[PDB]
Amino acid sequence: DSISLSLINEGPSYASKVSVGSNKQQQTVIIDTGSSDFWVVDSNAQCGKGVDCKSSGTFTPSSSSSYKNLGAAFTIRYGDGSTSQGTWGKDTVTINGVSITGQQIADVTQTSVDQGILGIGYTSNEAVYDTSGRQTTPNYDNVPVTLKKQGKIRTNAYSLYLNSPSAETGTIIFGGVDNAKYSGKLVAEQVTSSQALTISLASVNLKGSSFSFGDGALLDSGTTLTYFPSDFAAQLADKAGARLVQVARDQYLYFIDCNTDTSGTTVFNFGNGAKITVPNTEYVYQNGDGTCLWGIQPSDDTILGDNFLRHAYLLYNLDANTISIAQVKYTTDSSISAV
Amino acid sequence: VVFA
Repeated sequence: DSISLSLINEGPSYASKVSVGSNKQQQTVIIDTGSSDFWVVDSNAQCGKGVDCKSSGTFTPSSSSSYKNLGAAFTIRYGDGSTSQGTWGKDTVTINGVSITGQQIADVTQTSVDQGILGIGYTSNEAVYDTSGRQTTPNYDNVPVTLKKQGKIRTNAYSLYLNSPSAETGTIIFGGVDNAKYSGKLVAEQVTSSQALTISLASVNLKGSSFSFGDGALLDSGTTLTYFPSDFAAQLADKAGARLVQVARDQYLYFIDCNTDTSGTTVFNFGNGAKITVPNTEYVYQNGDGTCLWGIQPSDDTILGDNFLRHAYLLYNLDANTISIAQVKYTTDSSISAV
Repeated sequence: VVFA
């Protein structure tokens, strides 16, 4: 069976409404293929300095009759350095009316993130370790696994439709696919890590020139922009006219002139002949002050974030270890089938 | 942002 869930385009992130507890407390949480844990902002949390973290729903464990404490510490650090911490528990999770019982989640009492995060990646990427390198609580069934085990979906799989850059909403379908929302055929690509939702990216064609890559790229709904290894990003920046700026002690970001020509397209070539094309508007990110970030940035990690993913329809299949991709077709027409 |  399938569960369609609306994605709110928040700007940097895409979020959905998900209820927790016996009393179905609504949380608005980021849908994140790049992490694997579902955590919620406790109503008694302390937000980090400068962070409005209690405006997107909060969770009061003491008002849920079904909340169970697991007696284990939770800590996570994300790629941008933000963190959350709390403790592990289990409770009922409800997604567009469909409830799963005894779902392990983290009750977060301190965070520098604006809202909770629903991590839907592989169980092997759960944040269950401490800074010593020891595992402090075991790996567990995260939301997609539990949806399968409780009979709500047939297969641990979900389709991602972020929709166009201007769209207010997109859709994630757990256990289904909307065959109206792409052109060509969905091409299954093998996932290249047992822990991360990466597929092999063969090359990037930018301003008409090919740049060979040949390494995995994380298809991360929870990243705003696109990240490449420093050397490769610098080659692309030399072609694009982007400028590397030291913005803090150990952070560097590419900027680009806000009036840059964005008439062209950037092409991403994957396995089995698959290609995704991205309009170049996606690489000029307005800062609102007459400066613009480039949509590609340096990192040790390769990540194709939302500025890529808006242009693909993706069927992530965590049971098969494939991600099937096709050029998106923006349409309200819908032809949904279970997977 | 960059989500782990």
